[PDB]
Amino acid sequence: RDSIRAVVQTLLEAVVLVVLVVILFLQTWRASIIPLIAVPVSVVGTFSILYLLGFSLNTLSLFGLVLAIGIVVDDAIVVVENVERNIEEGLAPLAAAHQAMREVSGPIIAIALVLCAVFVPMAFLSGVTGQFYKQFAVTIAISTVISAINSLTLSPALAALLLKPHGAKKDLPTRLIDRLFGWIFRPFNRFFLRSSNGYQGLVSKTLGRRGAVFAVYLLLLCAAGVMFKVVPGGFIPTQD
Amino acid sequence: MDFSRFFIDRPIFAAVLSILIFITGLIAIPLLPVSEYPDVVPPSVQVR
Amino acid sequence: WTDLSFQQATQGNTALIVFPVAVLLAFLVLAALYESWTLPLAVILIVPMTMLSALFGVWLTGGDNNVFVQVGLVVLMGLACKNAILIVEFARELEIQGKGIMEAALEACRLRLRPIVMTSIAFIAGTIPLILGHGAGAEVRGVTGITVFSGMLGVTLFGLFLTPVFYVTLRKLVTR
Ligand SMILES: CCCCCCCCCCCCO[C@@H]1O[C@H](CO)[C@@H](O[C@H]2O[C@H](CO)[C@@H](O)[C@H](O)[C@H]2O)[C@H](O)[C@H]1O
Ligand SMILES: CCCCCCCCCCCCO[C@@H]1O[C@H](CO)[C@@H](O[C@H]2O[C@H](CO)[C@@H](O)[C@H](O)[C@H]2O)[C@H](O)[C@H]1O
Repeated sequence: RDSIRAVVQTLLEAVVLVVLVVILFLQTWRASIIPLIAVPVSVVGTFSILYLLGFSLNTLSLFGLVLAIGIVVDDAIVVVENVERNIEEGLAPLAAAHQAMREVSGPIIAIALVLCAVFVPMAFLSGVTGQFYKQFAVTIAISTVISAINSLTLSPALAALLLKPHGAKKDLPTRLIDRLFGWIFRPFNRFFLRSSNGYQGLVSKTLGRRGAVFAVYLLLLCAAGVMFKVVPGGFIPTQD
Repeated sequence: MDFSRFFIDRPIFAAVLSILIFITGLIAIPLLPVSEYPDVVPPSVQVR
Repeated sequence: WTDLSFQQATQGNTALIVFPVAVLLAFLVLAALYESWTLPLAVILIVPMTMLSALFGVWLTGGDNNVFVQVGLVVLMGLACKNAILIVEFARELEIQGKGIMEAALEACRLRLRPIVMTSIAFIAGTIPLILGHGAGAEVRGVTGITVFSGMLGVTLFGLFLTPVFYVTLRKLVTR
């Protein structure tokens, strides 16, 4: 029961937070709509396939659902970051969506395929540990596939219709957010610009001293191995 | 031939496809039961 | 032996043919997307970096690598995978548009900077509710949450910094 409520609580949380984030970056009521639709119909849609493969709701499968809502959001954000960045570079919202999906569409099916390549084989592990991994893996993988289908069909279209050209006019909604929450808009948009600029400076210098980057990655992966084998192993943790 | 047109201009894709097929077969072989003949012996029940 | 001890004593370790089969499988898919046998290593080679980072959270706490934090680790390194894949494909496509390799990687990082940070800050804002609250199963939710924090930090930092370095390094030894 608790797990069930978790999977719903987080979901609403995952909605709320994500919409906040988009209005902070793609500052319009237009865009905020579409992950609010995207991330529920994905996770809920998961259940359907979860039924067809004979699974059940349980602590572990619902845990996997709670983990998967995150990649679902991530797909929604990338889609509409790209579409509103198109609008920013000065394209009509429909042509904006066209260029955006030409840019990331085949990618998205590729990443769904590699995510399946890493997640589906987890369902064929051995030992009751493996039977727990199986619930986790199947739930996450089918959520990935459904979220990819959503990110390729509904989110870009809804961006095309919902969003209008930039500037246009801060409409009734947009004027409300503009006046009410312009409190803290500008300082950190411009701080974001400065932090961006610092970021390409840092990479431009690190791309010169690539040998040192290799030298730290080396022995950082050695620390990763020693830590993989000093942090306690993996079995079911006892609970109250 | 547009199928083949796509593939000849992307040879690494073609290699990847053939390798995927080969890999799935290679992991399938140890999983398969080794018998003589397919299962044709008809099952029987004894009553004593 | 009896019970789960007996099951351990008789079970095999299929992970030794599940982890590699996964890895190269992903590699194969990436090889098809990039049309390169080497460009996939820009993504793959950065994912063990986030693992340690996520794992470091447990070392921060002193917990264990139970099955829940294991699946959380795999999930966050999948997120790192997707970030690296998108920036690497953006850099390669920029190169196909006539730009040099280093400016292409630079500008690809530039374009993709915003989505990565907004996704990550959304998560790390959702992480604070995952160290307190109300409900049962507290051990599970915690041991996931602290890692999720440290691992998302690692995901962003090491994607946005290693993947451009890895991309330019890998692409310098194939153009002759
Ligand atoms: C692109 C999308 C990716 C989809 C590809 C999915 C790939 C799946 C392959 C996973 C790796 C293969 O891993 C394989 O797991 C099976 C489980 O049946 C193990 O098999 C083990 O359990 C089975 C089932 O009880 C027994 O019959 C067998 O004798 C035993 O070895 C194999 O020893 C191992 O070779
Ligand atoms: C005993 C074998 C059993 C397993 C069989 C599995 C099938 C094997 C097929 C894969 C064959 C090798 O795959 C092949 O590799 C070459 C060499 O890197 C790639 O070629 C690549 O590098 C060459 C340089 O030599 C470039 O000129 C070319 O543009 C580029 O695509 C081909 O695009 C790919 O098709």
